[PDB]
Amino acid sequence: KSAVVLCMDVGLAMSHSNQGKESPFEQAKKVMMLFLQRQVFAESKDEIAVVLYGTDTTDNALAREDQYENISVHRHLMLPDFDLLEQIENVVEPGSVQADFLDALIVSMDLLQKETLGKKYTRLHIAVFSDLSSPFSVDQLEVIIANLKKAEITLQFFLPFSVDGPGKGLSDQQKEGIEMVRKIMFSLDGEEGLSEVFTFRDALERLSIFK
Amino acid sequence: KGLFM
Repeated sequence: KSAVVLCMDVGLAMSHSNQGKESPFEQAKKVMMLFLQRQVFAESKDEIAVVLYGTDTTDNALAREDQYENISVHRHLMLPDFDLLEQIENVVEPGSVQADFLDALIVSMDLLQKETLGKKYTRLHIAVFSDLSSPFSVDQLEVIIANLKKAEITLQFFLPFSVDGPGKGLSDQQKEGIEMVRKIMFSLDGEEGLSEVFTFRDALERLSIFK
Repeated sequence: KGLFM
């Protein structure tokens, strides 16, 4: 069995819809739902946790004073189930704030470290869903990268654009986020790491097996 | 890999 954290940006900017089209939030939710549906249908043994960042509430083991705010553990590590599908589909909504992505990653790693203690997992994995529109502190990257490698946690990113034609009007913050994603994934697995960054559209096409 | 595992 594996352990997977779905680390989903639900911050305010995720709710923006281009001309009524689907917002990044709805696109990310659809990818998460297709993944969870396949896991449940197959009776997979993998355990799935869900961390949301950008929530109006704060609920996580690291939260103190003004640290790790607006990050919430929606589902601790366990088998996915029909309750989770209903919650992701019909309960989870966008927040009205932004949270720091790297703090959400730290919360996700800490959750995996704590909740896999004394258990046997083949792999530990974190999947990030975001549009990279909000700021983060680049200095804490060194510790995060080191801890990911020590813990043998692998990463995937799911975005509304490629990390490599017509430009998409990306903000300077989104471009900085792109550089951060490339830095993390390259440190973790070189050039192959960069191929673990996907668009929502590509992921939906791969995962849309129920029709 | 990952979610496509």
